[PDB]
Amino acid sequence: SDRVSSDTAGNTATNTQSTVGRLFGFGQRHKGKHPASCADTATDKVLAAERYYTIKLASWTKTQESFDHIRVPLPHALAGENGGVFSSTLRRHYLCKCGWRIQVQCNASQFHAGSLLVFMAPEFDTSNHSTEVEPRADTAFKVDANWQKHAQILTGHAYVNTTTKVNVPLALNHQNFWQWTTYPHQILNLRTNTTCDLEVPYVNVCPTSSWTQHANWTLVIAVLTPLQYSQGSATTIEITASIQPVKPVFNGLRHTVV
Amino acid sequence: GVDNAEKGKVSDDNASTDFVAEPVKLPENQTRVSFFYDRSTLSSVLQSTSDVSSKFTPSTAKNLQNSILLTPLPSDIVNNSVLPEQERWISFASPTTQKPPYKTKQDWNFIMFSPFTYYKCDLEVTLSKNDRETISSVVRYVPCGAPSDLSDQTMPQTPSLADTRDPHMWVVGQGTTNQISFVIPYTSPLSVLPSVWFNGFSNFDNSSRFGVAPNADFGRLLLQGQGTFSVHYRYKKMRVFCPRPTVFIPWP
Amino acid sequence: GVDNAEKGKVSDDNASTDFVAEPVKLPENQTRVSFFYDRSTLSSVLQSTSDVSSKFTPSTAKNLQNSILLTPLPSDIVNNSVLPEQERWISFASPTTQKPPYKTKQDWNFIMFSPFTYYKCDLEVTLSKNDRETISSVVRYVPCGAPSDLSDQTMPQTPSLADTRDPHMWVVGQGTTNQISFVIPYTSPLSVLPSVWFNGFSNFDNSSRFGVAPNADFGRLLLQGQGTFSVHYRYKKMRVFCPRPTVFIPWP
Amino acid sequence: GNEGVIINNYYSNQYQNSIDLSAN
Amino acid sequence: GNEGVIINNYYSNQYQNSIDLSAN
Amino acid sequence: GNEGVIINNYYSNQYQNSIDLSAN
Amino acid sequence: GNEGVIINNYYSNQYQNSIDLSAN
Amino acid sequence: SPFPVTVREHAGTFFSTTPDTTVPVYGNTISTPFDYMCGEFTDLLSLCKIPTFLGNLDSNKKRIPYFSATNSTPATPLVTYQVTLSCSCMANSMLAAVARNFNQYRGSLNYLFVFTGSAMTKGKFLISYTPPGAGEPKTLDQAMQATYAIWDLGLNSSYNFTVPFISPTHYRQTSYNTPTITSVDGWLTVWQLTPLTYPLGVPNDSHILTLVSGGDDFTLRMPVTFTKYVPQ
Amino acid sequence: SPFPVTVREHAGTFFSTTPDTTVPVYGNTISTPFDYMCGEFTDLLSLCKIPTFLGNLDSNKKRIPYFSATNSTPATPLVTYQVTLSCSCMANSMLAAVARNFNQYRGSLNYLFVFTGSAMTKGKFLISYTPPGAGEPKTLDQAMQATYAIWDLGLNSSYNFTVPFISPTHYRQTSYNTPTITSVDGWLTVWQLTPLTYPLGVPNDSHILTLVSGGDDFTLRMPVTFTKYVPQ
Repeated sequence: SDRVSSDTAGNTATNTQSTVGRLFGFGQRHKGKHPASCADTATDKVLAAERYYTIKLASWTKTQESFDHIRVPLPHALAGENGGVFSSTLRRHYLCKCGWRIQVQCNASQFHAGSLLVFMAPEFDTSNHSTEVEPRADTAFKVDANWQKHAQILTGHAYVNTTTKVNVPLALNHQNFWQWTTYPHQILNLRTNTTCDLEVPYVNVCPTSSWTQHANWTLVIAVLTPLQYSQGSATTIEITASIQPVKPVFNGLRHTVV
Repeated sequence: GVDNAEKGKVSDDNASTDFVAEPVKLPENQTRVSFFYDRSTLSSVLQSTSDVSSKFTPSTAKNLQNSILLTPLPSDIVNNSVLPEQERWISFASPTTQKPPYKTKQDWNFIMFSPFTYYKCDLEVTLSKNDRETISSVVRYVPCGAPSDLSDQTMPQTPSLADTRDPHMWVVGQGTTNQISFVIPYTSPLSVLPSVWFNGFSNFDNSSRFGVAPNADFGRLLLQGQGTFSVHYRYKKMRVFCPRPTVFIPWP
Repeated sequence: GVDNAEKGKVSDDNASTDFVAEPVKLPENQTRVSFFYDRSTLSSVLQSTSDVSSKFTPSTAKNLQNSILLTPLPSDIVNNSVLPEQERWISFASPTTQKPPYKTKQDWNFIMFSPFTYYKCDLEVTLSKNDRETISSVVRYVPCGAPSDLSDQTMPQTPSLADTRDPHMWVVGQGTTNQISFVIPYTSPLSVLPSVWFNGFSNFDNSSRFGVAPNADFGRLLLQGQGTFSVHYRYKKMRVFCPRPTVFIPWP
Repeated sequence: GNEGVIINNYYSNQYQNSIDLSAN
Repeated sequence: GNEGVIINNYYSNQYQNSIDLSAN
Repeated sequence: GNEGVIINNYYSNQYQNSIDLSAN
Repeated sequence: GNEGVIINNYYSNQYQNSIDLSAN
Repeated sequence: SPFPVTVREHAGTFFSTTPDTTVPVYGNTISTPFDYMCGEFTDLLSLCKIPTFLGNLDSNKKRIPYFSATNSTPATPLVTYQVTLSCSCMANSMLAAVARNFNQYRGSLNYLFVFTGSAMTKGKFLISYTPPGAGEPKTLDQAMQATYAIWDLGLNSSYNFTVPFISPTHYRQTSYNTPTITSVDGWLTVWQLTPLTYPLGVPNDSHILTLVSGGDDFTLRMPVTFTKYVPQ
Repeated sequence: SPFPVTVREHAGTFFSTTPDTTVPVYGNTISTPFDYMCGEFTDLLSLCKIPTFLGNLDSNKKRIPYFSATNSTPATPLVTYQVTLSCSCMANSMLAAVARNFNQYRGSLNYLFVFTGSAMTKGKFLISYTPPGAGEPKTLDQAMQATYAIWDLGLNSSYNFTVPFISPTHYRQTSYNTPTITSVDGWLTVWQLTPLTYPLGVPNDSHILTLVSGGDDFTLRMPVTFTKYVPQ
């Protein structure tokens, strides 16, 4: 009952009956102040853009191992048509600045076992690691379609051919997942909770973002404990997410992209 | 006692929570970020075979250039760039041994321990000659993203590097102690610098090397005069943001 | 908004004049004339093959004299003058290459960027030996327009340049650091110096070289002792008057 | 951290350190 | 511009700098 | 013992000497 | 005799000079 | 007694930018009076704010301080300037000449256009500033989608257009090797909204002078030396 | 008049850790504003207190962030961690990563266990911390003889266990060549008190996540560099 929580955002509302609270990364919220690096008065407080956008993320099966994960580049994950007015406004602006409030959903039963780590990370590598090809605009910022394995990111992944890889011991896109818990996060333990609630402020190398070139935040869902269940229990276990851009700011109005 | 890690945060306990014990804390402040990074660590090496009174021309010799990019992150000549640029990975200098030295320049202590996503600081640089032969050298410091000006001498027998208003240093003689040190302010147009990765491109057609931020450095150092010089960085008034994972270490 | 450039002056606007915007200014004072010019820039080079204890005699060797005229503007031996004089133009040292070095001495940074017609300042001079052989040199500073006194030694085995009450410097030994620096006050009889052109003659029969002002310099430096020495100028308490065009730059 | 000299810095604070300024 | 030492100049001002004087 | 300089130490006391502290 | 420095001795008097003491 | 000293590791080093002075060898000297002087200025920024000419290309690829317009409305911009103090079109303006000696800038840019056609000539231009991210504007429809002002000819001859400082970073680079998101900031394009219109006996081509300078809140910082070149 | 100086015997020495500054060559420069930033932290201790994962061995000798328990009570501990910030099991935790850069530590250590089995699974564990001197505890009888807490599964999923700082010395070494009484401090072992118990249709193996971090009164001191290695 203290675990029943409702959250309104524009014309949308998330509801959960097993919340463990909302974690505020860095104990900060994006307040929506205009970037001091822009002279043009920003476009803001667009109610049609300050809502939750819900999307399906993945299917969790017994084959996923600890640290296999799924990445959701932001704001790009919502820069497509399904991003509604946030997207259509974003595409027509040079710069955007915002925070994120997110809830990832995933229910099992009292007879299933397993757990996920739900976290937000700034400057978290979202490029593909199954190839030695340089990441490009249309491949670097895409939501993972398949679970990513973990071994090849511990020391990073150089965009060089397999034989050169031998003489490259470390790449700057390395991610020591044993410490992924140092990022603002929550754990989705099947026996405890079917939802995780996070919120992070705006962080970047600069006042506002030229988003077309940079996915500054990444929502990541990684399994910590493999999914387990006995013969007879529901086999389809899926993961979903409600993503809300917090008080976004737009500057530099222009014609649309693509 | 019991708790719930799914909250994303659990209490920091001491022995008194579950047992008959007392807190045992003693004051200590050597863990402060400012204090920790406020010390000099080897971060680069430079080599020149040109005299002081000559035209500076970019060169490489066994993985050592006569100029460096001021950044704790790995840097090196990238895809035949004229001057070194920030790298995205480290490589062994040797094509066979699979053991260091690396061909890339960096502050190993920073790369191996930078549990933050962004940092801000001033940079204290120390340049030291590797042998005892009397030093005779000229160094030019170029602010972050400023013109390198790799031009000809405008006057005969003068060090082209000194032909600038950019901050430069000239040390020579029997009375000197073969080193140079100075501190430069943060000069990047970025508010804070990415300490490990930059999840994006640096130009508008997204054709740059993904992973490297635009102008994420403290400028460059160009050198002329004979010798091999080691470089140290010391991070003044250091400030870090957003905790993140450290480099992984092989399991014992 | 609309305006009329024919007035000879139009307003300095910010984004708020025509659009829904705010001023975005941040304090900054590195553009002050005093601060900008208050740094050392290479401005000359000197060479001598005579020992300290000998009679100073004007010489030239591959475009380098053993004395200089203290002025940021180009200077060189003009029409076989005994000592260098202010030039009215810059020439390549080489008769073929059509590339620098130039045979003329000047502060390239000043020539390339002097958006004013007149200037006033004190001069901080730095003289550095181009190699590490122990220095043994004597320099004589002669105020603007004062007698050069290129006389014989009055006593055997003494540096003739030191045989004066004019300010002079003597550096020598294993404990020195092969350089000299000092600051001299503005000494020209002119109230302010012309920074680029002087539209007139310097004597009464108008026979001098049109374009060069009379006594428009900070004096001269004569040197004896072995070696090649580079010179730097630093403009103290710099003051400039009457804005004017900068040197043209070829279209990209 | 790591400055422990009791006499004041010879170079003024504006020069010894970069100047911190808030844009808001 | 470009002087940032907090302790006063060792040489007096008359000597360190030329003396500025108005003729009127 | 064995310190006889009248002007104060250039490095602060925290840095010049280890810091003595009582655990009780 | 023969000491003519106006700033005080850097080393304390106990150390710079032997200590004069009367036995009575 | 003598003072004990610790000679630092940089002994004998000549720092070209140390904020300290050196030894005066001819002191107690009066600087020749100049109180009668006029025209003194103390900040180089003053220069940056003086509008000076942009170099536009001739039909013969010769540089001129103006562009042409006539009785028609092209589907493409009459002129296009990339906002960079590095733009070749402004290479010889005082603004660029000064900026070449500094590392970064911030603030407004003023693009001044002066109509030089006859008094009987009328017309309207649409001056647009397009921030980057989606490339250069290809049509009037796109150019109007960004920051713009409509300039109507008439009694007043010139139009003072401001390129607002819109940037992800507080400061931007004045030059670069390859364009980056911190050194290139979009485009200023001027379009013909309505055709230049006029009566008989009036030359078909009107010339519009083009100048640039820093705006009210424009600043530069970090004294540096630009890439040297051989004058010609 | 010039001041007499006594040049000390260490003239020209470069001290990497002198608590003094050097010569500023580009002063009066504004550090690009960053007041909009969030997430700043000023003490590395903050990191040490964030619970991160311990690496337990798989049945195939692969490293995993948890251990297994089932319907039985082994006569031996399910996991054993030697209390040393050097323990290989915590080699990749943030606590160890930070500690590798300091010489000594003092204070509490928090070992966090998160039960990930089904909601229908019950059971009790006995988490014990055995100080050294008499070797590792060989039986439950011995393990209970030292500092311990009984963890009962239920509504709350995790158990925050504290290894009290019990030491002959005020500070302890973070690493060592050979174990000494100042660098190795005993063992943390978790035993199955009652078997994990559950109904039909529930997998027999339950996974318990294991994490470590410094406690409330935990501190580190003396910045140092750890033994270098080649990443792989």
